[PDB]
Amino acid sequence: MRIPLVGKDSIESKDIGFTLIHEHLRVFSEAVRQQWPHLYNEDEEFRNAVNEVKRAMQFGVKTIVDPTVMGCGRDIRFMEKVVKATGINLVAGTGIFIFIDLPFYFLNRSIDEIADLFIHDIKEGIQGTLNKAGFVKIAADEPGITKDVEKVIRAAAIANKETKVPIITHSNAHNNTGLEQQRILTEEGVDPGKILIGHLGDTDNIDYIKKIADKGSFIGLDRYGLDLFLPVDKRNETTLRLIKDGYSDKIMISHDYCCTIDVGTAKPEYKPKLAPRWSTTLIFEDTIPFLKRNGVNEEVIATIFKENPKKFFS
Amino acid sequence: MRIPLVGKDSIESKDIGFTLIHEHLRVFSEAVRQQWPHLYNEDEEFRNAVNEVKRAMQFGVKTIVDPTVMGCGRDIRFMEKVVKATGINLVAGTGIFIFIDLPFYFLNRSIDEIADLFIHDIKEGIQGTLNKAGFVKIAADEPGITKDVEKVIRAAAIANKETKVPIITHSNAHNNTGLEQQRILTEEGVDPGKILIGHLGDTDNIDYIKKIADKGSFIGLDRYGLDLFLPVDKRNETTLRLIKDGYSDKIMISHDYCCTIDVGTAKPEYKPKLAPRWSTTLIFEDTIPFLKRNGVNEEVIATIFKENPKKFFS
Ligand SMILES: [Co+2]
Ligand SMILES: [Co+2]
Ligand SMILES: [Fe+3]
Ligand SMILES: [Fe+3]
Repeated sequence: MRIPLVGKDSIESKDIGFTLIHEHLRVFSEAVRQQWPHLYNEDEEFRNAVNEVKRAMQFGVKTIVDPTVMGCGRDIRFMEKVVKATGINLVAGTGIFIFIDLPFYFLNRSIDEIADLFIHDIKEGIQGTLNKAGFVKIAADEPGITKDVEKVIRAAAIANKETKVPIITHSNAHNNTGLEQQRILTEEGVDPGKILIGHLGDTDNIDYIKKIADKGSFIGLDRYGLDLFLPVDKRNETTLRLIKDGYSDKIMISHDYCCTIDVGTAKPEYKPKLAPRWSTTLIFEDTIPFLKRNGVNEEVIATIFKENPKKFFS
Repeated sequence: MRIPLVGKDSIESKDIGFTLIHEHLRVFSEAVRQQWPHLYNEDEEFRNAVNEVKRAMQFGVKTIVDPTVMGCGRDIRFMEKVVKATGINLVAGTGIFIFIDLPFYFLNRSIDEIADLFIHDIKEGIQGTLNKAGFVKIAADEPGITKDVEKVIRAAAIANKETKVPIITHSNAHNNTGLEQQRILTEEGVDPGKILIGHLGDTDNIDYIKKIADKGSFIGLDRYGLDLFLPVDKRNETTLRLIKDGYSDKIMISHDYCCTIDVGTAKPEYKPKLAPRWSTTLIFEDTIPFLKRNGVNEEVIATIFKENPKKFFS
């Protein structure tokens, strides 16, 4: 019994089953929600997330990994409410989601102070609860590896060395931050097989994607349906190409869907053009039927959505 | 009764009395307190706040203006507990305190949606209470007038137009950021006499200070006791030189004291050499006696601590 579950007992990795490795029940800015509660609706958010999870379960999904952490509104109590309503296996995480600078709390604070916050969440529990974190989540985007972004990466390595949970990342697919996160994490002694470099499905540069996978880490083909980053047809033929070239040992697939997100870019006005078919079940409606009538047999699908998450968490 | 107060009925500006224009009951990072509650202690914070305010009332302070807003952990229920335990007149505000970028919630959101939040706090109330904001707080520091900093400035100008509350600023004394804020706000139509340009007391360069005051705005000599910005001795010389030259009608004086502050810079082991005598009552022991034994009579003292707060809030 290694992997902690929100609102359930920890399970052994052989029981994870068909997993969606990267999906968000709810996303918000902590400071904004605290200071202006009138902009949010708890009841509409709960019922949206319940409705999305149940439909993914009708397609056979057993476990959702939810990498919502500090900076994006991680609420451990909301999550265990959604678990009770649906019965999904739900893995929560710890970490810090920043692109530039840490919050003011962290001025004059060591990398060890930050890693201790991740270890508290893993070993004791999240937000005063006994639900424990099952991975660490870190991020870098267009601003590159800044000094505080580097501090967070090095803090994740300390927490993994001490607890053995794996690491999921957010990177920008067109600026090498994915390769850099992998380089810093492995220089500091993390097993590359415990790193999922994220948002690599945002590019059709097969060479860049393959260079990360050849250094031993999982590649996140994890934003199916966010057309503004890359359209579905283009992601599909990249997934096909990687599978034909033999890379199914490192492929993980998901949607990065947010059953609610408070960001202004994700208004319903903009949905028709930026992300029309985006949801937690799009891969069942499109990608997997696309792969199979393109010669990919069901043993490969099992590897990607079951065997690979099992190894990540083993 | 144009000034609203926390936990009390509003008062006419002529009844504000002896005022400390810039002090903080509590400062923390919204995301950190939300994600790691084990780092904070609500009972100790409450007690530290009650004791400092009681001490300021001992010396005759009637009114405290607390410019804690989003980004610095404003909590109106906490402020109203302190009020009921002490009897102080406490003015809370609205605003956004950032140095670089806004939280992700604001991406693809206009200046008008930002002004709308300030106005909600002024006209309807704060955090779901009927305590209303009496001014708008904005900040800029070392990174200068960035894109998102400029947005918040203009948003504060629009809230001023609709509601007439004044504007307090945080600036860096060696950046010209204080001069930029005054230029931008006055270009969008704000009465220069409703603007307090903050943290000018951190410098001894009197030509820059007189520059902002000459163009009609109050000047904040508001960090008495934070020696790392400037020792008390130099602050007294600058304050006297300004009064001796007729700028008493523009001077406001305070400490920027934080009864509790969570940033690592302010941890207690740093206090002996960063801010030894920092408190809400340092000016009663040092600064006010200094001024009186150098030719400043009680009418000028009353101008700075009673007449100027009154005119600012009129
Ligand atoms: Co991401
Ligand atoms: Co300030
Ligand atoms: Fe995500
Ligand atoms: Fe302040």
